[PDB]
Parts: sequence; C-alpha cells; structure tokens
Amino acid sequence: TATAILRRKKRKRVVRNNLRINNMNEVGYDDIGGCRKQMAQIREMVELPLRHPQLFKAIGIKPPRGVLMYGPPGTGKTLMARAVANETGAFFFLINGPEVMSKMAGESESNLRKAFEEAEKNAPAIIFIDEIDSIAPKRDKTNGEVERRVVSQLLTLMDGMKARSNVVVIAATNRPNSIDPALRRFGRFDREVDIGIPDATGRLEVLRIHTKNMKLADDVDLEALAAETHGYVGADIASLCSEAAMQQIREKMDLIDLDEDEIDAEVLDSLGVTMDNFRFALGNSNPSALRETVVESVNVTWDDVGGLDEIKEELKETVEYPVLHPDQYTKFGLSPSKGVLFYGPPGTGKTLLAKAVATEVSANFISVKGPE
Amino acid sequence: DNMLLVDDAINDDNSVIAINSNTMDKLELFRGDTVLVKGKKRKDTVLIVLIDDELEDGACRINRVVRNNLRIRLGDLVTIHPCPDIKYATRISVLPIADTIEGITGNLFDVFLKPYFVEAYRPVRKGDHFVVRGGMRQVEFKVVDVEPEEYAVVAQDTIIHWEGEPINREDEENNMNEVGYDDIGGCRKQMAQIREMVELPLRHPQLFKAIGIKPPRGVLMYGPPGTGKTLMARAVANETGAFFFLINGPEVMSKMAGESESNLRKAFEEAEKNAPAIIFIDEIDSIAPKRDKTNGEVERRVVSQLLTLMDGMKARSNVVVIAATNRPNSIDPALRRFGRFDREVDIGIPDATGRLEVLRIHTKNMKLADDVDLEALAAETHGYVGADIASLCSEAAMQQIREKMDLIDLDEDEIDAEVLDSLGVTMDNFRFALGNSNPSALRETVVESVNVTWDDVGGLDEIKEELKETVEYPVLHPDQYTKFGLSPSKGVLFYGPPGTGKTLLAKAVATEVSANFISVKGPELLSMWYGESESNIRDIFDKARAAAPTVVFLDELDSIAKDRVVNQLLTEMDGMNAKKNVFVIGATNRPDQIDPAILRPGRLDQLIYVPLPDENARLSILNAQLRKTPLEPGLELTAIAKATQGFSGADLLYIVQRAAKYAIKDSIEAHRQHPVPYITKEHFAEAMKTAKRSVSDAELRRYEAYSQQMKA
Amino acid sequence: MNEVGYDDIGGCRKQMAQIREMVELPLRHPQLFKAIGIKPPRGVLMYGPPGTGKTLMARAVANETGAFFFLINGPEVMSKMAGESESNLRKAFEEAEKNAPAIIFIDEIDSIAPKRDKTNGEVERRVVSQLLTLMDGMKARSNVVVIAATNRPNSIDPALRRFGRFDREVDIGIPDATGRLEVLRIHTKNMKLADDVDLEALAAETHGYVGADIASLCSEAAMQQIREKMDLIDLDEDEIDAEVLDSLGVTMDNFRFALGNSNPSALRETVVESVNVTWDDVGGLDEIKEELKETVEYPVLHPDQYTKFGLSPSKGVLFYGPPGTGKTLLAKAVATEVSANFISVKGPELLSMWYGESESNIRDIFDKARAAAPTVVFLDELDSIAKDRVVNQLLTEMDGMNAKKNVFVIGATNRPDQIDPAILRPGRLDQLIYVPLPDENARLSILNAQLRKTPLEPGLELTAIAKATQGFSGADLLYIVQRAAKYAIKDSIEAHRQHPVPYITKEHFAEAMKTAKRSVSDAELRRYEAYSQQMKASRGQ
Ligand SMILES: Nc1ncnc2c1ncn2[C@@H]1O[C@H](COP(=O)(O)OP(=O)(O)OP(=O)(O)O)[C@@H](O)[C@H]1O
Ligand SMILES: Nc1ncnc2c1ncn2[C@@H]1O[C@H](COP(=O)(O)OP(=O)(O)OP(=O)(O)O)[C@@H](O)[C@H]1O
Ligand SMILES: Nc1ncnc2c1ncn2[C@@H]1O[C@H](COP(=O)(O)OP(=O)(O)OP(=O)(O)O)[C@@H](O)[C@H]1O
Ligand SMILES: Nc1ncnc2c1ncn2[C@@H]1O[C@H](COP(=O)(O)OP(=O)(O)O)[C@@H](O)[C@H]1O
Ligand SMILES: Nc1ncnc2c1ncn2[C@@H]1O[C@H](COP(=O)(O)OP(=O)(O)O)[C@@H](O)[C@H]1O
Ligand SMILES: Nc1ncnc2c1ncn2[C@@H]1O[C@H](COP(=O)(O)OP(=O)(O)O)[C@@H](O)[C@H]1O
Repeated sequence: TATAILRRKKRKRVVRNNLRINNMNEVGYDDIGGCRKQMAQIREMVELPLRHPQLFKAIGIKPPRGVLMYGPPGTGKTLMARAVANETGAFFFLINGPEVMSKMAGESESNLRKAFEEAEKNAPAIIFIDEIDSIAPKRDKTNGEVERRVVSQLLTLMDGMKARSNVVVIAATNRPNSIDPALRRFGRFDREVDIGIPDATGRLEVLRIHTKNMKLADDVDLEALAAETHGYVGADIASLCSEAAMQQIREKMDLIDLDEDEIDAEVLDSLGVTMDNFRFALGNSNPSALRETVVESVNVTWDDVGGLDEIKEELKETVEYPVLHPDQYTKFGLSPSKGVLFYGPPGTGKTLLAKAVATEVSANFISVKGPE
Repeated sequence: DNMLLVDDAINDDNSVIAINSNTMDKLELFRGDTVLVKGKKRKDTVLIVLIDDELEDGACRINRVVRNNLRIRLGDLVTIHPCPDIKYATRISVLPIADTIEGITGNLFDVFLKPYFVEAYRPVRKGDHFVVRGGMRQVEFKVVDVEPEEYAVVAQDTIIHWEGEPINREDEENNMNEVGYDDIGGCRKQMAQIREMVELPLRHPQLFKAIGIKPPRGVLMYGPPGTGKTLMARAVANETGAFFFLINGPEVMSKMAGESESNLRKAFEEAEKNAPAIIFIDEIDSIAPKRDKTNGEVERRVVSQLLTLMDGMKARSNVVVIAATNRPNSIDPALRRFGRFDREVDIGIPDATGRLEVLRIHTKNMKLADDVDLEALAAETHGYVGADIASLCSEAAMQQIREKMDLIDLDEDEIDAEVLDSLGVTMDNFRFALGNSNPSALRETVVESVNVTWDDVGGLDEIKEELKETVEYPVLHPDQYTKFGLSPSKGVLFYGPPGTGKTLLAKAVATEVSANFISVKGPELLSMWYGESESNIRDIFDKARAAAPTVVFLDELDSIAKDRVVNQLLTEMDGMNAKKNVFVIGATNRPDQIDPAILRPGRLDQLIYVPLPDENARLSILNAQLRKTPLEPGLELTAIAKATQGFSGADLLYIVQRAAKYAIKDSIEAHRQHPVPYITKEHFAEAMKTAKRSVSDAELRRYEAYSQQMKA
Repeated sequence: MNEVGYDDIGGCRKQMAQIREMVELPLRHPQLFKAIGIKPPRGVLMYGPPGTGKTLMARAVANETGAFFFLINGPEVMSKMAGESESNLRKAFEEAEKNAPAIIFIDEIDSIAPKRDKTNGEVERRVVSQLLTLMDGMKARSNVVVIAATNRPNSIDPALRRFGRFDREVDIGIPDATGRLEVLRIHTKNMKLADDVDLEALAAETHGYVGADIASLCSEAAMQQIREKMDLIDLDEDEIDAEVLDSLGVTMDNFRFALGNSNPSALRETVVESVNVTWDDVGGLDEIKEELKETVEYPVLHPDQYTKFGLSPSKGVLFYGPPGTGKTLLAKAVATEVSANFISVKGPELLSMWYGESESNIRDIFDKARAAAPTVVFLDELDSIAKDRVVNQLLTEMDGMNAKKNVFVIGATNRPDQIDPAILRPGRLDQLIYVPLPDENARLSILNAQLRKTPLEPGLELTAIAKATQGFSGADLLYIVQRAAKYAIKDSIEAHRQHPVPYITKEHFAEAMKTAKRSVSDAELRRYEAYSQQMKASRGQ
C-alpha cells in the first residue's frame, strides 16, 4: 500500500565506472529527490503493466494506460519521465510538442502515425509526448484547420491504441486546463499526477544531487541554504549553483590572465566555492514559480501560534477525525463537513491556523491570495 | 420440439449431440444423422445426432467446446433442425491455436489430427473449434477455411492444409467486439426503444409492406459521455446480425482535405450494396458541429457531404443510421428534421438497480473475496456512470495489488505462483477506490430517476392531494380529460421558507407517475445567464421532450427571475405540446421578486405555499432521518418535537448531525483512551444547547401575509 | 420516385395556383406572350417553414408541365472540391438552356448564397459571383424558369432579389383544418385503417402541424399498432404468420398516442397562418365590431369608392384595455371577414428580436406579410419594447409600405401611456380603440361559446353565474369553467375507482365559483377609464 514499490545501476575504479557505481543520460532514480510520492505513483502505473503483465491476467482487469503529469515548469517532469523510461528499459519513443509542430503542413500527422505504429510493433513501449499542450491546446485557442487535424489524429490514435498491446502513453503539461478537454476521458489520459514545489527536505536533496561535483569549500552549510531557499524549484536551485560558481570564478579572476589561452594549473586547482558566493547567488536569483498557484507542503504545528485552544479543538474535531478515523464516520453514516470560514481582526494568524490544519492531516496546501 | 435442455456430454466428441429416444422420434431423425443447432445470438453449428435413452425428455448432451462455440452454458436452450444436405469438404485449411502449441514438436498434423480424422466424418463449419488429445497433451484447432462452404463433412477425400501462423487465442475477443444484450445493464427502456426501431425494419421487413408505411430511418442517441452509447449500438448491431459499419468522427475528421468526403461516400455506398446494414456514426458532433463553432471551408464541406449522403438514402431501404453525441444543441440544426434523424433517444445516469447490474457485469472475471456487499456499493455510489464504475473496479484491483506488493519482489520476470493464487479484493479496496473516484456526470444537467414515495414527506397532506389531482389524473387517465376536452395544467410553483422539503416533494411527484426527473439548480441558471455554461435552456427542454414523461425542477428561480434567460424559458414553455407530459415545477423564496410574466395562465401559475412542518411533521422527519443510525433504546422524540417549534427540516437535520458528531467524538476519544454504539439522549441535549432556528420571524410573517393576500 | 402530380398535394390551392399560373403559361403557351408582347418573369422564390412541401410542389409542377427538368441541391453543390461548384453550376445551366423548355430548382439556395455577413470565406464569394453571373446571363436565354426554395426570405443574399432575378416571391404558410384533412387522406390511402377512424377529428385536433409532421404522425401511429400487435409476434421466427400479418390494423387510439408522442415546431417561429373566426366567438362590443368592419372591410371589398374619393385607408390600429378582453380573437375575426391571412408576433418574440438571438427579424416579418398579401400583422404587448432599435426598425418598416397593398398592423398593449408617442402619429398605429370588460349578456354569450364542446346537465341556467361575475374578464370565466370541469373529472375518477358522472352539474359550478377572483384590480380599471375619458376629451368636441 502507499509508496510500496520504492522499497527494495541503470541496468548496467574502472569496474566501478563501467558499472556506474556531456550526454550522460539514463539518469536513474538516484538523480531525483524530493518527489517521492509522485515518483512512486509513476513507477507503480508504468512498471507493473510492462515488467509484470501477468498479474492483471491473474486478477482479470484492464490496466489504465493514459498518464498525465502536470506542474509548474522546471519541476523536472522531463527528468522523471526519462528516468522512468531508462529504468524500465523498454522501447522508448520520444515525441516533443514544438518539434512536431515545426514540420510542414501535412507532415506533423504522419509522424504521429508512424510513431504509434512503431511503438505498437516493438512492444513493450513507452511514449512520452512532451509538451502535449503545443499539439493540443484549448479548443478556443486554435481555429486553424491544421490545429484541429493534429488533435483529431492524436485522439484517433489514442483510442485505437487501447488494446492488449503493452504500450503506455505519458504526457506533460504545465497547465492542466490548457489541454483539450476531450483528451481527459475514459480510455485516454485519465490518471493525473500533480508535481508540486519541494519542501526543505526536497530542496536539500536537490542541492546535494547538483552539488556533488563542484569544488565546494569546507565552509559550506547546505542545510542553511535549504532552509533559506523557499519556493525554489529544482531548476532555480541548479541556476543558483551555477551563479555561485560563476561568482567564485569572477572573484578569482584577479590572478587569471585572460589574454593567455591557458592558465596556471595551481590557479585552476585552487577554485573553491564559499558560502558568501552562495549568498550572493541567492541575492541575484529570482524564482517565478510562486507567480502562479502551486502545491506545497507545510510544517506548522500547534506551537508557533498562541492561545485559541477552543478554536484548535474545534478545527481538530472538524478535520482530523474525518481523516484519521473515517471508519467511525461511516459507522455513524455522517459525512464530514466540507469547508470552514475564519473571521476576525486582521493579523490574528489565520494563515498559520490553516497551515497547522494542513500539517496535522499531512495534506498539501494550496493558497489563493487576494491579488489572485 | 426443437427446443431441448442442455446437458454435459460424457464423451469427448465436439461434433456429437445426444438426444432422447422419444425426442429423436419427435424430431424424426436417425442415429448418426447430422443436425444443425443454433444457440444464443447468431452462432450455430452442426453436430452428429446420437441416441441416448438415459437423456430425459426434452434434453440433450453437448460438451464444453460446443457450449463455448454457441456462447451458451449448461441448461440453456437451442434450436435443432435436420441437416441431411451437409456435403463433404473437398479442401479445408485449419491452423492450431498458439497457446495450444507451446513447445509441442513433431508433425502436429499426423500426431493429432490424423487419429482424429481417420474416417471420423465429423461435421465442420466456418469458425468452429475442436480439441484433440494426443499423447499426454491436448491441442485445439479452428476451422480457418473450408470448400465447399459453409458447413460440410471432413471425410478421407478432404485435403487438409495445416500450414499457417498459429491462431493466438487472445485476439479472438481482444481485437473483436462480440457483445450481446447480456453485456448491457441498467438501461432497458432505451434498449427496447432502439430495438423496436432497428430490428423490426430489418428482421421483419414485410410487416411495413403489409401495413404500407415507410419506417423511420435516422436515429439520434445522446446523453452524458461514458454511458455506453457506443456499447449499446454495438450490441444492437451484433444481435440484429445484419452487416455493421462504423464511421468514427475524429477518424473521418483527421485526414487530408478532400479525403474525408471520400471516406464517407465509400462507407455509405458499401452499406448500400450490402442491404440490410447498420451505419453507426460515433461522435457526430465532431464532424457536424454547430455553425458558430466551425467556419472553415473544409469543416462545412464535410457537413454538406454528410447531408447529401443522408438525404440520398431515404429511397433505398434496409439501412438505418445511428448517431451519438453529448448534447442535442451540439450539432448543426439542419440534421434534426424530417428524413434526417427523426427519432431521438436520451440516455441518463442509471439507478441503484442499474448500478448493481453494471457491477455484476463488470465483476464477473475479477477474483472478489467472499465479503463483498455489491448492494451496499450500489446504494453508496450515486451519480456514477458505467465508465466511472469500471474505473472504480480497476482502482480497487490496483489497490489490492499494491497491498499484495509487500510479499513480492520487483526483480525477475516471473512471480511466485502462491502469491498469484492469493489475489482477492476486499471491501476496503472498494471503499478506497470510491474515495479516489472522480465522477463528473453531475457537473452538467442529466436525466435520472427517483424512488421517493409519499413516505418521507411529513405533513402538508392537502398539498399532496392537490399535487395528485394536478399530476396523476392527466397522465394515468387522459381519457376523462379528452371526454371533457380539458387540456391539463402544465406546471406548478412552490413558494415558502427554504429547506421545507420542496426538492423531495418534486421528486415524489415525479415518482408517482413513474417519470424521469431533471434538475436545474441556481448555479446552473447563473452559468447559463453569463453564457459560460455548456448547456442551454433549449437543450434542457429538448432532453425533457426526448425522455418524456419528465419533471423539470427549477430550484431558486428568483436568482434569475428578478431578461435573456427568462425570455428563453418563457419561449420554451410556450412552445410546448399539450399532450406531452412534461411538467415544470419551480421553487423560490421571494415570490414577490419573481417576474409576473411567468405567473400568467398556461405557465407556472398554480402557486403553492409550503408551510413550516408541524409537530407531527417534525416527528416524522426525525423518525425518517434517524432510520439508519443506532439510537439509544427508549428515546422519546415528542419532547424534541414540542421544543423544536419554528424549526425547518434542515434545522432538524443539523441538530441530528451535531448530536451524531458529539457521539462519535465521545466514542473516538474513549477508543483512543484504550464501547459507544448508541447515541444517548444527552447527545441530543448537547446538540440542542447550541442549536437554533435559521428562519427569522419577520420572514415567516411576511410569507404568511403574502399567502393571506393571495387567498383574499 | 416521380410522377407526383397535383393529386399528391392538398390544402395549398392558393400557392399552387400562383406557381402554376406563373410557370405553365411561359412554357405551355409561349405564343401568348408573343401576342401580347410582354416579357414573362423568370425568377421564382418560394420560401416558408421547413417540411411544408416546397420541393414536392416544384416536382409536381415540373412533372405536370411535362418539360425537361433539372434538380440542383445546395448541399451537394457546396460539397464538391474547390473550383468544382462553379463547373457544376455552369454545366447544369448550359444543359437546361440546351433542352428548352426547361425548369431549374435550386433547392436550399440559402446554403450556397447565404447572407453576406456569413460569407467571410473566399469560396463563398466565388460561388455567389458565379451564380449571379449565370442568372444575369440567362436573360438572353428563354423558355427557362428558375425556382428556388429557402427557409426564410432574409437568409439569401439581397443581391438575388432584384429585377431579372428571383423577383416573384411565394410564401408557404401552415395549412388549416381542410388542408390537414386533405393531407391525412392523401397519406392514408394505403394503410389498413380500421373502420373506427375519425380522420376529421384528427384534423380538428392537430393544429399547427406541417405536412411532414402529419406524415410522421401517421408513421408513428402505424408503429404503435405494430408494437401493440407484436404480442402475437416472436422475433425468433423468420417467417411471419399470414393470419397475424393480415390481422394488423390501425385504430383511433393509435393516432391519439401518436399525437401524444409528437414534436411540432412550425409555430416556434412566426409563420403565416389562416384563421376562420367569425362574429360569434366574441360577444358584445357591437360598436367596436361595426367600427372595425367599416375601417377594414370597405377598403378591401370596395376600393372603388375610396378611389372615387381618393381616401387612403388607414394602415394599422391599436387596441388598449384590461388584459384578457379578447383582443386577439377580435383581430382574428377582423382578418377572417376580409379573407386575409394572419401573422402573430408575441412579446417574447419581440424581446428575442431585441436581443438578436432569434433567426427572424422585423424586416423578414413584413416581407412575408407583403408576399402573403392581404394579411393582418398582430403585434402583442408592445409595451415590453416601447418601454429603441426595435421601435426604430418597426417605424421604418411601417412607413415604407405600399398604400395599395392590404397590410394592416394591429397592436395590443395594456400601457398606452408608456407607448412611445412616435408610434401614434398619423400614418401609423394612430387609431386607438378601448376594449372594455364584457357585459352581462357578453358574459353569458362567452360562457355558452366555451361550453359548446362540453356536455351539460339540462336545466343548468348560467344567468345566475353571469350576474355573479361583474367585472370578470373572459380569462376569469374560462378559469371558472375549467375548474368546474376539473372538479367534475375528479368526482368521476373517484367514482370509477370506487367502482356514473357523465356530465357537469350545477353543484360543480357552484364549487368552482366559490373560489373565484377578479383578475383586474379596481385601481387598474380606474386608471384605464380615466385614460379613456382623457382621450375622449382629446377628440370629443
Ligand atoms: N529532483 C529534481 N527536481 C527538479 N529538478 C531537478 C531535479 N533533479 C535535477 N533537476 C534539474 O532541474 C531541471 C529540470 O529540467 P527539466 O527539463 O526536467 O524540466 P521541465 O520543466 O520538467 O521540462 P520540460 O521542458 O520538458 O517541460 C534540470 O536542471 C535538472 O537538472
Ligand atoms: N450498461 C452500461 N452502461 C454504461 N457503461 C457500460 C455498460 N455496460 C458496460 N459499460 C462499460 O462502460 C464503458 C462505456 O464505454 P464507451 O466508450 O462504450 O461509452 P460511451 O459513452 O457510449 O462512448 P463514446 O461516447 O466515447 O463513444 C465501457 O467500459 C463499457 O464496458
Ligand atoms: N400537400 C402536402 N404538403 C406538404 N407535404 C406533403 C403534402 N403531401 C405529402 N407531403 C409530405 O410531406 C413531406 C414534405 O417534405 P418536403 O421535402 O417536400 O418538404 P420541404 O421542406 O419543402 O423540402 P426541402 O427543404 O428538403 O426541399 C414529404 O413527406 C411529402 O411526402
Ligand atoms: N498567534 C498569533 N497571533 C497573531 N499573529 C501571529 C500569531 N503567530 C504568528 N503571527 C504573525 O502573524 C503574521 C501573519 O498574520 P495572518 O493573520 O496569518 O495573516 P493576515 O495578517 O493577512 O490575516 C505573521 O507574520 C506571523 O509572524
Ligand atoms: N417533508 C419534509 N419537509 C421538510 N424537510 C424535510 C422533509 N423531509 C425531509 N426533510 C429534511 O429537511 C431538509 C430540508 O432541505 P431540502 O428540502 O433538501 O431543501 P429545499 O426545501 O430548499 O428544497 C431535507 O434535506 C431533509 O433532510
Ligand atoms: N367576448 C370576449 N371577451 C373577453 N374574452 C373572451 C371573449 N370571447 C372569448 N374570450 C376568451 O379570451 C381569451 C383570450 O384572451 P386575450 O384577450 O387574448 O388575452 P390578452 O388580453 O392577454 O391578449 C380566450 O381564451 C377566450 O376564451
């Protein structure tokens, strides 16, 4: 139950290098962190249909096929898809949105036809339709004939694919509503996965993954950086590390003679990233994920707020019991209440109460500020 | 005497059927004679007659292979006729089944078929199967091709060709759709309506010649997506037995310019030259949408070609066109008129019995555990379409596999046999799947059925009698109205305090006549007002007409009747046939704010005041609501009824919910302390302490004054 | 199939006569126009609600004339490959020209030459230009007549409605009782009807049904009969018993069921219809009856006197008074007396036109009125529009009318003061007429009229009820009688279930009237009378 598949390289000093223990693809599960639940869901929905197809025969069900990942850009959807495909080690046909859209008229559909036909021929296969929105935007966005021919061809191929063939289709799109609504029905991209911005632990994992090759100085406190960085998606963290390294080299440029093509080996080997460089990079960087609504976790307990004991008890009775003990609610047959409305003077800490409620049920927190 | 009971044949012959001696005399047959046996749907074969005295009168023996071929089980009935004209197959090609030739070496022909065809004279027919036991194994073979056709005898003169690809067993049903009426559940009236218009013109074409009429050709089905419309069309086509052709919408709209017309023309002519035939056009709205949507030249030429082809077949008979869409107002209006989809059929979400039937149909291959209460699921799952039910079953199975994943490993390409032997889904998995389900049919107006009688409506019995007079008599006994020449009143209006039992009242009124029920809540009215909804008032009334009789309930009518929406509603009401039993029932809390135009005669004129429930009504409500909750023995609700003066039904429900919440809180606290299966009186006292009326006295007196003024 | 001669059409004497006298003579007897030296009109434009038999009429006329015929469908012509539609049109026209005499039927012309607004595409412009060029170039050609069928006259491009083009216009209106009876007889000339058939009753009951709707009704009734007799039919048997097959026969109840399961739609939009109400369904108002007779009948029946004196008959009239006084019935009777068609435009239709969500338009309404002249246009509850774009369009159309043409606009409204004064000016709806509530004798006459189709207990005098209904509008008495009938049917059903009640009784009337009310408040009546006297003082020297 839950994340049950995660428990237990890339199907592969000289021996360690050969066994993997510019184009360094085949990034395994190690190269991803901070998205354990979503990765578990994707693995559960991808591997078992292909790796172990006899279970479904034994139980007698038709496994779902369409999988639709969506989340803020830069969270690593493509990375997750590629990692899963390489781990499964099956015929992997990759299709991009703009890449197909850039073809001449009448050739952006034959490519899809041949792609699906080949995937069927060499089953088991995994198809990753990256940036599916570009080839299937909202119905009102595109009125041109080609923009509907492509969508109709995609729908026909998807409907025809539903069969015994062990082929799974995965699509990625930042905006869940941007996709044509007709693509989200039974027999199509039904199962949906949401990617949210990582938390402090996720940020620490991402920073460790990226900051493994850099000549980090001893005075580095990656824990502090993870604590300070809030709302930074993985791409933002990678950019932060790159900017910090750039700042370090810029500081060391004093002893570097740009005129000479080569540099003294001692100077090249003396590069070291300092905490101040990371702080400067944080100052320069500018995240943009928070500009739009996103899913994130919170870790506020009933100690960062004061008083409101009766209010805390009321909120507990309202939310916790339905979540922790639905069995008794079913026993009494009473469905739990849906929503709650806090009112009072401004500045009393309603946001902290909401975050605490979310934390107690261990549920993700979505916010919609007034300007939104 | 061609109907005989099915029995399990002891022998191991797939082309031998045993009959009783008396039965053999009745059928006028001889031992060893070949006879043709036809079973369910359009499947039939030929079997060698055998004499069996042990067989009881009206009984026959057939092995499992014959039953599988005929799509029948033990104890079924078949039609048997003499088959003396069967000839000898001069040349037959037969190929083995793939799964039956797993690693079997040597000349399969000589090893298996040759002993099985040494002067056996076993009758064969196209598509038949037979299993031959050779050595310690058994191999199945299928009748791939025969000459002369169709059914003949495999004698020595026959030339057997056993060269060809193995016949994979999966593709027989995976790549082919063989679904009968038994695969459809919860929709019987719609199935009967489709059959009486599809089979009758084809199976019995001489009846219309005898009565000298031209039966309607077009048939337009519509309803919420996922209700099985395509499955219904497939089942009807298969049961009819006539040649079936499918014209998928997006498939025909996803080809180079000038070729979609070619595909449509080819399909129509091919259907024409194979009369009788069925043409099914799935997702018609994709190729022929409303004018405001499609403006390009190609998307209009396609529609023009479709109209031309459809109008070109009204002379030729034995062909019927069946469409499919989600909304009636989602296709070009020119397609809905005489000669083009005259008949309209509406499919709505199923009821409890339909949901149970769907669950039984889907959960006939799953390995369910003993502790399953499918009836309980059907009761709980409301608003779920068949697709949602299938998704629920798949999710439950996935949850079961996930739970069993602890005892298995992700390595290897095989799983331990014992682990696979233990796959059993339990009720917890179904509840979890329900938790993770995402029903969407209710997001838009749909037609459903209700099962409320004069049982859950306490008080206001005079209103019950008035509704009876208004509704029941016109529908059940129109003869009296015709005798007096009185057109029955169309609709009714309800006004009064909110939460006094109006929705369930309308549901009960619809139930009495046994008619479908459509609901249009306030938010839907606002969405249609802003024109950001996918449905329009005209669409609602067209669906109501299609599913007639129906009751259209307009909740919170004052939110929009304070305009475009009111004008559209009034026009639709006026353009309503008198004889059709389509009743419009409106509800509101501000009868003054309602536009007077609606209240005119021939419209929502009969105003009815819904008074606050009386003490007896309050007692009835309390008894009804707690009908499914453990109550403390000896509880007296008369005191609550007395003390709950001025409380609406919603208020009583709130009090009961709060009492149950306190009781469950105490129970869970006690359990965590480590008992409380009853809801004590003190719980009701606790709920009362913090409960009060939600209806102001000012509003009550204003409603009373308005009712008195209307009475005066 | 073909050979659908004049015997396959009924209830359309006027339109068939017009089309015949316009088509046959140019083709059958071309020498007449040589002798009199005129140029017979070529273009013809038939338009009306769908399913009224336009194509059937055209085919019947062509077959009876016995001339070369060519059929053109808008859809198929528009469904060809780009650049093929023009070729097909050129072919068709050349073939028709070469085989003179000839007839061309451009069915669904609006689908190939739509309103200019919806002609954004290039191909539409090309096709329209090709059609216009072909038509204009046909003037040199002779012995060729073009007929076009369109849903409404405002849908085709305006350029197609000039001299030398589809100038002659014909309007197809819904049929009346006699037409529906004739259609029923025509369709039911082969069905194995049972002896107990009352086709006349069906015709009387079915109002507003078009020929197509009647055909569908017959098919549905036959289907119901087959379904009912199916109990003796098993789907298993391939062979059908001869006795069972012969036993089939439709009955009246089958037709009633089919009527129950029918969906007419002609009345959904404004359509020219015929009415046959005389000076009997309305009682009292004798002065108003005589005034309307003088106003309308004399200009129509005796134009010679007006020509002698040069008077121009008034165009329209306006009725004001309490609602439910029978204004619509009075207008229908007025139309009946002059033997002119009737067009009704209810208030919701006017609001829809205001909001521009309705296909029809004021200009279209008046074009149909002209094509169906003489006619009586009826604008109900003008107050809802005269609280304006709609008012301006109406005024322009009303001013732009031929005096000789017998088109009269009759307005009804309960708020004469709120009506825009511009409408009351001379040459418009200036003749106001007050419609008071019925008198005692009027009430008795109304009661008798509404009871001509209901059995009654002998000796049931209605004078007491008439006297006890002072100031009650016709709708009030209708409500009272309907309530009495409702109580009678209630008692009859109760007795039947307990088992009697074959006719109404005075006690039922007493029970129904015990809960009656006056639909018009006294204050409204006072205001109406004050306004009437004020207007009287405006013309009461
Ligand atoms: N666990 C991780 N989560 C998020 N980003 C990660 C993670 N590990 C590494 N990254 C880095 O984050 C960036 C993710 O790039 P990627 O192309 O996957 O993003 P995306 O927005 O999902 O892509 P797409 O263009 O396909 O929509 C890369 O720099 C990758 O190196
Ligand atoms: N009686 C039933 N009603 C509804 N669904 C059913 C029924 N019996 C089986 N099903 C299952 O419900 C699903 C219906 O899928 P299907 O695509 O045929 O429906 P649909 O809504 O008619 O389709 P579409 O409009 O996309 O052509 C299938 O899983 C079918 O097996
Ligand atoms: N007198 C009649 N008037 C009208 N319809 C009749 C009459 N007699 C029979 N019918 C039947 O009514 C139907 C009229 O359909 P028809 O196609 O003629 O109508 P339409 O709207 O003019 O056609 P279209 O727009 O397709 O050219 C046909 O079934 C015709 O057989
Ligand atoms: N118990 C508390 N009562 C009032 N304010 C608090 C409490 N705990 C924290 N805060 C402060 O309140 C601020 C946010 O106030 P909050 O009420 O959540 O938002 P808003 O002021 O918009 O309603 C934070 O900066 C936080 O430091
Ligand atoms: N006959 C009844 N009269 C009043 N309330 C009832 C009756 N029967 C049950 N109730 C309860 O009272 C509630 C009142 O709300 P409801 O009738 O659903 O809303 P509304 O009256 O606005 O249509 C019902 O939901 C139900 O729980
Ligand atoms: N002489 C009459 N005076 C008043 N009403 C009559 C008369 N004769 C018949 N009626 C009734 O009047 C009704 C028509 O009402 P109408 O005047 O059209 O309402 P409105 O005033 O809203 O137009 C018909 O149902 C008819 O039964």
